[PDB]
Amino acid sequence: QISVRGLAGVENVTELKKNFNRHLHFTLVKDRNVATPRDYYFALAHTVRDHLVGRWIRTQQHYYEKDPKRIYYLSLEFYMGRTLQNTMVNLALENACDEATYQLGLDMEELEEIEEDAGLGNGGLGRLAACFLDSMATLGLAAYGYGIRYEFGIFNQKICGGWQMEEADDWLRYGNPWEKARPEFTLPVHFYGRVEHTSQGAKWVDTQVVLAMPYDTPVPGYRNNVVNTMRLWSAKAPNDFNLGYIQAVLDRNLAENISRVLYPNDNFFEGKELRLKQEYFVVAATLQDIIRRFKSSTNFDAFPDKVAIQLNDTHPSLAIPELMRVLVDLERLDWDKAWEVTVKTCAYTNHTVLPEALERWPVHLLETLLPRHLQIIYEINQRFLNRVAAAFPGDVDRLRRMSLVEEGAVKRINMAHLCIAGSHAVNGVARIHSEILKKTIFKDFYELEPHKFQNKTNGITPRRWLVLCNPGLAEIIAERIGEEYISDLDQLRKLLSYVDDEAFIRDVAKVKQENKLKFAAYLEREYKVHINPNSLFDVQVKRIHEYKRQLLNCLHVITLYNRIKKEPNKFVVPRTVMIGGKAAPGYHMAKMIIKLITAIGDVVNHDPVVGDRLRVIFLENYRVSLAEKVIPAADLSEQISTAGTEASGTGNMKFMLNGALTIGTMDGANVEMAEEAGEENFFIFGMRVEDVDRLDQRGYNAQEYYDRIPELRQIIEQLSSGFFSPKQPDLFKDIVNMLMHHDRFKVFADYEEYVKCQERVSALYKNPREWTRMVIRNIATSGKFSSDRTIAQYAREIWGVEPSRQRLPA
Amino acid sequence: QISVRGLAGVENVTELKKNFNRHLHFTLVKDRNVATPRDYYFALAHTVRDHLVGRWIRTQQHYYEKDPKRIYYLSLEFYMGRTLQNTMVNLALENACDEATYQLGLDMEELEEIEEDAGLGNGGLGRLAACFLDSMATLGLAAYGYGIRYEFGIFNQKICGGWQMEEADDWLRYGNPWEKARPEFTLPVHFYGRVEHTSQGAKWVDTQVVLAMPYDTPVPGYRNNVVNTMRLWSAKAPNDFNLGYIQAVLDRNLAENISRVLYPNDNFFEGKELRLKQEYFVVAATLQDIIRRFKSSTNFDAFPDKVAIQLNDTHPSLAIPELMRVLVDLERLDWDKAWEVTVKTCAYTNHTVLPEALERWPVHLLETLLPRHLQIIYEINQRFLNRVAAAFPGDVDRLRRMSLVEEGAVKRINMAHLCIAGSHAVNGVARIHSEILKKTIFKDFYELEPHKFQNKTNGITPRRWLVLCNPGLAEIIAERIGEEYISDLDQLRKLLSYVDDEAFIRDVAKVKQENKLKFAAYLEREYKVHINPNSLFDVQVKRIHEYKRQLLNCLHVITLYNRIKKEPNKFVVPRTVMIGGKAAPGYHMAKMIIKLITAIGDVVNHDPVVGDRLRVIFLENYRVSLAEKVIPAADLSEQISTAGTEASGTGNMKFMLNGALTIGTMDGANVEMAEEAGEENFFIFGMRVEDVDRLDQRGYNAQEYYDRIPELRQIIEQLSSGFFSPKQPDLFKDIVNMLMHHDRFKVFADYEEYVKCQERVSALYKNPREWTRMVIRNIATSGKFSSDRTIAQYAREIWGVEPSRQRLPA
Ligand SMILES: Cc1ccc(-c2nnc([C@@H]3O[C@H](CO)[C@@H](O)[C@H](O)[C@H]3O)[nH]2)cc1
Ligand SMILES: Cc1ccc(-c2nnc([C@@H]3O[C@H](CO)[C@@H](O)[C@H](O)[C@H]3O)[nH]2)cc1
Ligand SMILES: *Cc1c(COP(=O)(O)O)cnc(C)c1O
Ligand SMILES: *Cc1c(COP(=O)(O)O)cnc(C)c1O
Repeated sequence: QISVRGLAGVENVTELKKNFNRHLHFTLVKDRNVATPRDYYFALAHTVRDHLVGRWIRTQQHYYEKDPKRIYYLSLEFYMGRTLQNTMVNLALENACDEATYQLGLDMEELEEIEEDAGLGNGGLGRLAACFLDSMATLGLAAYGYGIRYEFGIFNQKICGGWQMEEADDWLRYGNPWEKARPEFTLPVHFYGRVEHTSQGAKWVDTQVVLAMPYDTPVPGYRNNVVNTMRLWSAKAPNDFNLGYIQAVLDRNLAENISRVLYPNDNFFEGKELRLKQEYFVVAATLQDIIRRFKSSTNFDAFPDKVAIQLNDTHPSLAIPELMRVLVDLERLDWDKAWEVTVKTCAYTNHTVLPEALERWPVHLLETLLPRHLQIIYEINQRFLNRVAAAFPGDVDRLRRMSLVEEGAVKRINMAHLCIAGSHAVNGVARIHSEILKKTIFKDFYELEPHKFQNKTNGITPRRWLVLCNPGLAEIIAERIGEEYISDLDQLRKLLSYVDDEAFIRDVAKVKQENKLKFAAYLEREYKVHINPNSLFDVQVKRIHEYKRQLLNCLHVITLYNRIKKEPNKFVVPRTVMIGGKAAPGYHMAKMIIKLITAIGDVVNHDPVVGDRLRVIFLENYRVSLAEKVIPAADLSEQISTAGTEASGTGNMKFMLNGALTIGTMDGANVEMAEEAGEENFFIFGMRVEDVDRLDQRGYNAQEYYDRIPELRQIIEQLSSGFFSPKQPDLFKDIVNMLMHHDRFKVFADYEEYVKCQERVSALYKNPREWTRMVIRNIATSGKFSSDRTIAQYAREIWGVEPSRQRLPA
Repeated sequence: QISVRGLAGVENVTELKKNFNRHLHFTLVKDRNVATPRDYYFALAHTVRDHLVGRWIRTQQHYYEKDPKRIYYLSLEFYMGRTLQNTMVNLALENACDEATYQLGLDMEELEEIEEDAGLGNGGLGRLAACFLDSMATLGLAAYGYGIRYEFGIFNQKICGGWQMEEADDWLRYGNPWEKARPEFTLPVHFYGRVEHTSQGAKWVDTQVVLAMPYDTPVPGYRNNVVNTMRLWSAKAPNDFNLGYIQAVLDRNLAENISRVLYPNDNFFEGKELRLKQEYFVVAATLQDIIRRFKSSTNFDAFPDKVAIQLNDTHPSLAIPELMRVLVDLERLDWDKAWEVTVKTCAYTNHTVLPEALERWPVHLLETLLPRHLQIIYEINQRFLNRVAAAFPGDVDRLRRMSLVEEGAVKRINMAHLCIAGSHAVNGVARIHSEILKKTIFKDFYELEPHKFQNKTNGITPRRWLVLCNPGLAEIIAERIGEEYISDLDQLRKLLSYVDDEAFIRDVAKVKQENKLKFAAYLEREYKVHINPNSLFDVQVKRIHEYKRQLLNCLHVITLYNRIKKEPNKFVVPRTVMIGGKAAPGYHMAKMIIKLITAIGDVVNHDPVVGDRLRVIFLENYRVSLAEKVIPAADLSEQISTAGTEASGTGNMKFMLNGALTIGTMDGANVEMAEEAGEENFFIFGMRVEDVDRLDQRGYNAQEYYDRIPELRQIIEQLSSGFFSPKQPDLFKDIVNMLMHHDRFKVFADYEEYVKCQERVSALYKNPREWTRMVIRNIATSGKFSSDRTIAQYAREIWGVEPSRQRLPA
């Protein structure tokens, strides 16, 4: 069909067809007369999986022989989404499979919709790890992703009566064909116990043992025959566990609960024991695997030459004292030498400055669960603070501020401080964020060790986020500039020479229009909702949080509604406003925001005077597979966090690559996106970080904005009075109270500038040709935001390895 | 190599080799350089499994087209053991696989030892169900075995300091290649709730739902291309289960615990709620499956013509009121018509008369868990007792005795009475047992409905229990009489014409000798124990219970030891006494018996005066795979239960087929074995059932035997005084106290006759030729004890279907 999807050679199509029939018979144990679409999906998945196997074995053999430096990316979250299409894309099998399935009387697109997302993450941090794995494989790095195989990933969201309800995501119910259990490489992990001091060192004894069983998932690079591994650990009880008899066997669940469920908080710290166990479990199993592989190449001097460990935020921070434990207590290295090895091996990436997100563990939890680790952390702290004292003599407040141990009501360990002390590099995830780290939260550490601090601006993989989800756009681009841009996204700059080309302008607009029709159709089929495909598709999809300011969007929507009601017969550019995202189950304000959005829709969508000039839709169960559908369909990307709060953002980048214009604040990577595209090609509004600081210094008073802006006052009066909740007039009181008296994110402060900027958006949308030309300028300058660029920078500047675009032999 | 193992054709061997290599690469994702024996086992298992698939699909298609009467065998236990060799035997692939693996440089016998037993049973009842499945497939019956897929089967037994310790049997750790999950056929099962009475019938509402997910295992018949199904249900929570958030997901274990673990009691009733849930779970899921299949052929008149349900003891007895519930409450049949259908569909097999084994459920448990079922049971009881009253007017004690409801401190439902009332046939499992049922425990029911009561003497499958475990014996038999006896065991009678053939006599003795050498070698390798292969191998393997009288064996062993110590320089026939079996974890006396056996061994095995004339070995972790090793090696089979207590026995039959002579009481099937072989060819001793009754009538006084038998007094004094436990002199006080004052099984009463009979055994063993001739007379008359004979009788006399030995097309 289309060029970028690869060849459909007769030999290949014939072989795919016979292997499909083989799997259906021998693997699935079905005949064609009772097979369902799900059986057909599994037969295709097994057929494609067979093509990974040789490449996977050969890749891992190659690393064993060549013994390159290995990169270990430790994360509690890997938000992978679906695997079938991605695998076909990376192996150049998409057109062949399309042809094979077509000849068997099947629609491959229909079979793709059957696959469950692997939802082992909350949002941006989890999805970054997934893009990173794809880029590391594409760049030929000997890289391993290590995490937890949660039985239940991020919950499925249902909306009932306008409220979020949660259902367990039983993603493994039908089996996962992509993973391979490796019970033979099961490893013990220790908990509780006590420390004994002998003649020759400390000993951690009387521990409870939990087994870590690995499951391996292949990670194919783009057309280079490299297949790397993601290893996810599952918790198992030992067979003598608790060993009346029946109860002892039933109580195995206590141990196995460690890997049962993903904590569903985004940018929030919940200090529960089960979470700490998850964090140690992944670290302790992973480090034994790392050391085993290193010894199977005694002299730990060379450890940092053969191993890099990248900590995805502080969640795997226990890697630092665990590595020290192993080197000191088990390998009998002296402390100073062990510490040198540890620092040179470990690197830390920070993803947030929100105080409520930072991990600060109560000492009493660590004392009980991980008594030897607490001792090591204390020793690290004392040696570190001795260095601070020598560098800044007499500065006793600096000593208190920089300590790993926080004093107070309850004593806590600051895990970010631990990571900085024990890592040779510390990075933020966008230039403004990395600057914020050095100026504010980590200022003291930057002054002590300036060389540690780096920036690595985030990116997204153009395989999943262009070729897979938007083949139409990929195709019209390839027609002009060839296919090389898929693994070298900077080549999109060549498209600037087509900004005045009438044919290209038409094709870009046509692709968007087709994406919008397809999405409007998806809406009707799967959710019985009617939308106008000629309206401007105004989209804010991301987790629900106060800092992301879905509420500011809500205020604009009500403003548009009120302006229509005021002048019904005046023309306005029609909009479909789509907002989606999950709220953490315990986050009350986030749950109220969802209810407000559906409540606004109930009024707006049924007002006859509005007609189809304004629709407000809440997109249910936002997840990676839904992102792949809605992002190609969007016209306007809402990236409206308070300046200084969104560390980078990555949805922003996905929208830019897929032909939406952006309305946003100068926050996170939005700053760098506007710099790349030109500020004239971006809808920038609102306070900058410096303006937020100024307001905080004199004191934010929301009442002032209410008093001076009549359109804003009207909205608050509607909310308070029950306009959007007739049967429960006080339903939104908590929201109004927050906005008026304790809004940490200054929603009212950016309201006027936001509304004005939205008017400029609508004015440009009325001129299709100039809108499309601005889109082309965005797509053309999106190259910097490839995760291939990001990973090349980590490789060269942190890990000390050179990427390679060279193919392994098939 | 040997004839009965089938052909090793060049084409077949070539194809097996390439499929082995394919699975190793594509299925296991290994290369030969890092593969272990376990990987090789799995590659072979997948290769053999592929050969089942076509036959399985075609068999099930055939039943759909022909629509024969279907047989549903419901059991809480299926003790399957290993599957690889059995599958090769039944498909005629053993020699070909042996050759294929040999050419790849592998020893197939070594790979077979890697497979885990599927231990989903306790002992004889569970293993009967497994033999029955094999026979039903071999006889071409459209039969389905339905049970529970326990995550943990019967515990692994370790002996530590002479005591039993239990370890969980994590049999699924490495995967089960033989099962196929069928998540698409998941069905709901209801618990708790309450009954609502409407205008049109009762309604069971406000229930908790647990899902039943089926896993299907193929059951191949012997060389007939029939592959039937065993469907085992696994418990899953619904996705809105309990749906703060984290705890709700963790609490899914409450529902999933239903299928977690097999209750490890043999011939004992433990009235716990979890057990009742297991019993209802299997019944409720199974019956929906049965009805679905029946409707996919409205008129339930024909239900009993298309369906037979066989209840394996009372464990699945809730099938009776569940079928009534479905027909009355959901299909809206009138009561009388529903009852007619139910009675004609259901049949009940009793396996025990021990009072402590009979299921009598507290009414309060049923009231809470299964309130509609309790109502139906009450209604059944009232209608039944109205019939009893009409047949036996004025006999009010009969009404109390026959009631399904037992009055007392706690009200209970007698499940055996429920099964008799609701079944058209009731059978025992050996002639003497079936007579006991009619004379004692079920006398009142026999008087009301004599036509219901039948006998079906148990049997064992000669595939597993001769061809698989004793290929040497199978081969020398086949040389004389051909191969047809493997599916028509009565042909072994032809061997009587060889009882004076010197060549056959020599070959039978040689095969036994080779089996003994191989077992003696296994002992040394896996357990570091030294045994003399020229000694008489005296074996008692079976679950540990008072009624099986391992204690009587112990008394004989100590008698032999004491006689040697008394006259050290007198010749005695050397013996190796082997006792093995598991004790239920809560059964204190059974645990003490194990300790006594190991304690006797500690003394006897280390006395220099004894030398190698007497060894006592406790065989650890007795299970199906160990039975397959020890039974072919035995010379003497100990079948010494108190007359009237062992309903049938099936180990007895296994020993007879494999060339051991039997020392036993006239109990269970021992009676019929002696009748078949001739009493002169059996070592019969002890009280008959009538003698036990006589003793009970005048009162069993153990002191009398102690006073009159000096050899017995000496043993009791040794036990009491600490001879067998020097550091803990009173260790065996509970055992001595039981023997002297409350022995329900009359160990002392049979002691003298037992010792005398053992002397006759030893005298015959001194004459190898006559010993072997008696063995040939046993093997030759073992045909009746094929489970093919048993199943043909169930088919004709209970289920109303004709067996077929005709092959389906390959
Ligand atoms: C439990 C927990 C889960 C997630 C997080 C978390 N902290 N920052 C993020 C997000 O990380 C993305 C990738 O760099 C960023 O693009 C985004 O700006 C962050 O808010 N997530 C923090 C705690
Ligand atoms: C929980 C439970 C488990 C097993 C039993 C049970 N009742 N009889 C048996 C045994 O069933 C075999 C097969 O017919 C018989 O050969 C044997 O004689 C019985 O003791 N097991 C009873 C309860
Ligand atoms: C990219 C992505 C995110 C991150 O979106 P932001 O707007 O950067 O918060 C979250 N969830 C999903 C499913 C994504 O694909
Ligand atoms: C046959 C068998 C039994 C039954 O033995 P009995 O002597 O009849 O009690 C028990 N366990 C196993 C493993 C068996 O193979």
